[PDB]
Amino acid sequence: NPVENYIDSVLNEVLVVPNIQPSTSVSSHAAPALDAAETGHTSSVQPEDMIETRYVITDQTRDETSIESFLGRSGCIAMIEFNTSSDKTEHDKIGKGFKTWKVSLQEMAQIRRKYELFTYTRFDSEITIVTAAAAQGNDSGHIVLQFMYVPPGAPVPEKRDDYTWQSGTNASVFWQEGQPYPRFTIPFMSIASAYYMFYDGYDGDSAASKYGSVVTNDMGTICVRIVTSNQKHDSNIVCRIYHKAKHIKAWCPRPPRAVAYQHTHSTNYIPSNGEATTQIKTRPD
Amino acid sequence: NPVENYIDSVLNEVLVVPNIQPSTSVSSHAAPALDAAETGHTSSVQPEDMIETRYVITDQTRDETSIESFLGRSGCIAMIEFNTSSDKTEHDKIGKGFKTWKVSLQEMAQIRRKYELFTYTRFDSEITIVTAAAAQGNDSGHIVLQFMYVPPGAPVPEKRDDYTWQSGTNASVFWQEGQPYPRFTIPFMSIASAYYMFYDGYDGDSAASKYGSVVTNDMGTICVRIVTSNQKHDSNIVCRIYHKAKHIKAWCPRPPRAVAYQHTHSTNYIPSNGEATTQIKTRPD
Amino acid sequence: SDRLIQITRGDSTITSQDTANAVVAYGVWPSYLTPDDATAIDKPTQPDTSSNRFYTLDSRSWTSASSGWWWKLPDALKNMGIFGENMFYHFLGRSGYTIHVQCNSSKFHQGLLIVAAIPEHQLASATSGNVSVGYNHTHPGEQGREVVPSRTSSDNKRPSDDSWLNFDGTLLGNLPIYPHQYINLRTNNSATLILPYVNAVPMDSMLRHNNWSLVIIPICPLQVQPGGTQSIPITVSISPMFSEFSGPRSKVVF
Amino acid sequence: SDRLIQITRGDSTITSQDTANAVVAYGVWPSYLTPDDATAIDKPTQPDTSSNRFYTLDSRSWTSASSGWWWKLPDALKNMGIFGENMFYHFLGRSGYTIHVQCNSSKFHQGLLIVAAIPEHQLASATSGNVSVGYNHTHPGEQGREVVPSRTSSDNKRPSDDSWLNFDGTLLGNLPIYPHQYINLRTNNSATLILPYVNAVPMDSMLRHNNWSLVIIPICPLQVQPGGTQSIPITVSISPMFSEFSGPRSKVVF
Amino acid sequence: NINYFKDAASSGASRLD
Amino acid sequence: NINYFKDAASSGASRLD
Amino acid sequence: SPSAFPYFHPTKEIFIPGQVRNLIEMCQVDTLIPVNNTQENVRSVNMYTVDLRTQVDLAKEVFSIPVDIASQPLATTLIGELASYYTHWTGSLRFSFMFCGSASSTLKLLIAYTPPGVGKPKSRREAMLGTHLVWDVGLQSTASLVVPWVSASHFRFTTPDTYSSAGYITCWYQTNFVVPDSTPDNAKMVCMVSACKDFCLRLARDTNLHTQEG
Amino acid sequence: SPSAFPYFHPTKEIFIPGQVRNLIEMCQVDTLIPVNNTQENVRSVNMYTVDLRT
Ligand SMILES: CCCCCCCCCCCC(=O)O
Ligand SMILES: CCCCCCCCCCCC(=O)O
Repeated sequence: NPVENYIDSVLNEVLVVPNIQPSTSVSSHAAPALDAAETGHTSSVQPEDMIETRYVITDQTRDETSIESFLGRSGCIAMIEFNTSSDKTEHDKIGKGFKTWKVSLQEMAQIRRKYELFTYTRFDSEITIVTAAAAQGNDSGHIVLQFMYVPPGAPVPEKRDDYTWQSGTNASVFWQEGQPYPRFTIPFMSIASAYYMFYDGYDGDSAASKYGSVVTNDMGTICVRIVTSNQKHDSNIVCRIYHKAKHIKAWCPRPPRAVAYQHTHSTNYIPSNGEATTQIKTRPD
Repeated sequence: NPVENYIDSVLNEVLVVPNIQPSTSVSSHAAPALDAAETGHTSSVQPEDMIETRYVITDQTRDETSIESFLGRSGCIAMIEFNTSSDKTEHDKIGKGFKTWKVSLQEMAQIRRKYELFTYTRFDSEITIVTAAAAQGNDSGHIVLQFMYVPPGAPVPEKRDDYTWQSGTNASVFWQEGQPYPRFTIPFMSIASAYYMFYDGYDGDSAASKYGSVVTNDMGTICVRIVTSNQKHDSNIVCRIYHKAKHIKAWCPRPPRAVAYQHTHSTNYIPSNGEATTQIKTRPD
Repeated sequence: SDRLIQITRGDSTITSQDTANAVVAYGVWPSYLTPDDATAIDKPTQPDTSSNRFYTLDSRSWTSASSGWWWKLPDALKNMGIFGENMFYHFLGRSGYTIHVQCNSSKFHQGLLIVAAIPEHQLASATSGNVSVGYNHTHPGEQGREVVPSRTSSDNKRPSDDSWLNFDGTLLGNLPIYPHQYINLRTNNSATLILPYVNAVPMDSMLRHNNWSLVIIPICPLQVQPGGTQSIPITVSISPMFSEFSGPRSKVVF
Repeated sequence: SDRLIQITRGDSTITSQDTANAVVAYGVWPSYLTPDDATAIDKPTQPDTSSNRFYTLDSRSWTSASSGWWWKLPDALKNMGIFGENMFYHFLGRSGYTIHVQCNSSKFHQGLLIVAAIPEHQLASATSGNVSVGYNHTHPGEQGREVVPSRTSSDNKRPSDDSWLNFDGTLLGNLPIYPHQYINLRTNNSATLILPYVNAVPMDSMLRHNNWSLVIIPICPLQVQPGGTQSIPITVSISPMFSEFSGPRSKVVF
Repeated sequence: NINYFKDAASSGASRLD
Repeated sequence: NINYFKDAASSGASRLD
Repeated sequence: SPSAFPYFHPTKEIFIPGQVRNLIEMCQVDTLIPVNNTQENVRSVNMYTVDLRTQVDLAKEVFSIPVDIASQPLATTLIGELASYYTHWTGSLRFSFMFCGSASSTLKLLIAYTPPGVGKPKSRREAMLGTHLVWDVGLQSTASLVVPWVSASHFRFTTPDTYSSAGYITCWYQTNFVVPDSTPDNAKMVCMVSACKDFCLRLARDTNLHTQEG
Repeated sequence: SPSAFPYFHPTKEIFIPGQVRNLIEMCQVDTLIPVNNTQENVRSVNMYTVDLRT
């Protein structure tokens, strides 16, 4: 009955863990302690096979290690920065009145490393926006922002009041000072059945052809502007984009990243430094 | 049962697409590949008629190409600008304390081009207002705006505190700084059964008679004022009017606009420039 | 035989022995206005056989140099018999049409016309600025307009002659989205369009508003070797269908 | 309409609007080998749509001087896509064929081709003595052979060019005992032959043995008056049917 | 589907056809 | 569980498996 | 949202012919492809016509285009224009060719669709290894090639992308353009495109095919 | 929360081998311990091997 699944869900008891059964001394030709790891299978041996156990009613649950629990938390994926101007000519320009950001999960290591535990992932994305407009003068002025999602092949804005900001077909969300953090869902939007966290392939046959997950699905661009025209007092605006996966599926688990990331969409790990090589978290003894 | 239509609606599976049936080699007097386009009908031939197909269970849906999906998105249709004054005499004047805008879908090309894919359209209009008041001095002051819809033949305001702003019969909406974006519906309001996107007709028989869709239905005027009397620090106010069609019907599809718009309610396309003629998006090779 | 047609309308009959079917625009056959959609409360006159008959317009010559032709409806019929009189004596009218476009040639001529009926064909000016096309120019009557390449005139009220932009800022290659047929000289000698009444109001002023524009554009130029007839006529015959008129008054005079 | 054909084979489709029916050689449609007639015990590969599709051979010009053309099967397809690869990688193959021969002209051209498929077309030498025709000469690939009147060469391995003796010591007038059609330019613009697998063994070496020979011979020369196109192409398109291969090995190299 | 306002036009997007 | 929006993707976290 | 006109009754909806419920109904209508698109032709009806004539050499090429619906020259067709309001597309395309020579003219053409991974075919022999139609010009003046949906992924981008590109159409002489006396030795063909029954567009976007300045 | 793409139908979910539903499925797989982890071995496969001898 669905009420049992609801009660288990509010208790976080959906994913029950086996009890420890009582065991006793054994003298047998069966040797659970011995196996062949050469098979590629992990030994099935459990505590009851190798020590005399008591009965324990196991209270633990695995709900918080579900992939929905593990990946389904909001983390920063972009910091989008622009510095407004009192000059009408400069306020129209990129980096001043508006900024663009090529969408990916690749720029922030905390999120990137978690999703890269899997080869393929499929999820809907909850986006939440945290804007902080640092006043450089004696007043904030009126702060109204527009965030426009520009899909691949749609025209990207080149000016703060370009025709593209009309948003006649693109999704836009508006934010003004004192408004709660903007939030919207992007449904799972790949042309494939899952996102590639990794892709051992190319966009072509040639020396110049691109390699890796960047080939597989262009994710479009977030464009942000201040909607307000030029104002007396400048603002250093930073919009932080937070992403939570929802309705998550993940396939083909991978070793975690063991060394610093160097570049987006690349497994490259060799640093630029000539004295310092790539560093692991294995401590010597 | 209505629950099936609800489930299809939340999945976006209302408009199912045919499966590809399996096909085999054919040798016949029937020649699906041959037709007469002179008839004005498009050939009915499908992949199964011209290649050996496998069975494919087609997952695609047409929900997002519905006219409700295509036209039912908020796009900018006006930018209404006025610059407030600290001078009590100047703050009363048009362009300073208040502004008027003759209603149409004609001024912003992104919306205009989409609706002009059809000859006639019928919809209710959701209006949303995005106000950005750029502070020109050290403080915003108290910003309260009134947007008044003035139907055809109702008296248009000539002063910021004229009697017409009493709004005893006109619809007005008030906005103040920090208030969420104003929103209201205008029902389908033509004297005809649909809006004319195009009209091959005149308001009269004479050389001076107007031609085209401007004849067919005057849409009234949005009047915006700052309700606040004159204040110490000026504001460059821009109100952006966003329009979403709802409950949409559309008739008689048309070729899309292939060249820049030049004027409102006019199909005219010849630019003012003597070196540069009208430009298409057909690239040479 | 699917090649043949006969259309009989009142005392008029048209035949063709090399058709390519007929197009009913938007799949809707013409009919009289129903009480559910009507607004004008006066009983309409339905002149029937004296009005709903083929009128043949002035014929035009297709040459290797031709750029296209157009007519407006109901304007092309304003001088045509009892249909034309009813347009001038009534405030309101509504009609559908059968348009039959006729262009015979030999097994040795080449050419392609698109024949399209455009609803609300709001024309562009031939000039820069906001000046709209003049009434007299969009009301040429049964002569229609002949399109001329690089036409020179001072009159800023004249329509666009850019057939490649549909005279209206949209590409000719997309004209097939309108009700259309082709006359391909190797295939057929006529095109037939059946047009319902299409408007956002149930009846309208016949003289103030052209509901349909008939556009004929040569896409593939007329070609024929020496000794063959070097230019061939295009003739348009149009029958009103289910014509109705209401609000009788004194005759309009221009 | 009995004039029309469409044949769809894999991702390939052929059309003709002036056929003279089609011939199924010996009244037997192609099919896969059954267990009752099989001898090679390995499971065959049946490459289906990637192999059983039309390949168009190199086109040839019919002139008033032409004497004929021939191709061998499977040899003509040895370089043709996945069918050709399967012939080179397998010891054994079997296939039927659809042969479509294409030759359009006008209502004012005259000419007659016989188009015949000959099983075991064992060629005569162009020279006296017991010297047999050389392998390279009976394996011309998709080019086929063009027959030349009074051809001069020293090579005693070359085949007969006597189309009137079927290249094999038998009279051309009796060639109709083989599966055949004609292309008579006043009647039809194509010929279609459907060929079953015909052999005394259930599968055979594709590279060592040509089961069928396609022979095209002008019986009535091409004639056309000045101003008409004086030479017309003959184009041959061939689809394997129910192709099977067995005994996979390393690729044969010549 | 709950409708909060007294006018048909006030409702959200219509069902697809 | 009440769903306020017309899209499946708009719903909160899915049930565990 | 509240109505600004709180008792207003809209004007009766009358029947109007030609209601459109979905943009795919418009994509399913043939529109002409500006295949010729040279600098001499893009201001004229001539861009919609492909030249055919009696060849001296066999198996010559007639034309080629990319098949990707929002790439040039397909971009300004109605299906290309509607596709450019969307980010993704899928399903089969119908390319139709109408021969406009005389009734006394005869021709065969091989029209081929070549999938990605090999570039454009350099010969009829390369092209005929792909999906193709041998078209015989006769009493029926029009033929259609279906470009079947053959893709790794369920959808392709409408914007040009080397990972997502759809391949090429090429047209070749099969035989020749043959005429009797007193017939032009040259003719035009008109090329058209429309959607098959499986065709869809997904993620709505601003078009790249129209801009506004001022 | 509202969808930014209001009629969008996601690409079909195909079967892919190796779905992971819980991180404990990954913890239940043996992985090598770098037991040796001396300065000479931490840049090499040798950190995973413990020396045994007579
Ligand atoms: C438009 C709002 C931001 C959408 C974020 C999408 C996140 C998923 C991208 C997956 C591919 C990757 O970057 O590795
Ligand atoms: C009063 C608020 C604004 C109402 C916007 C109405 C939009 C529909 C107008 C249709 C006619 C046109 O302009 O082409």
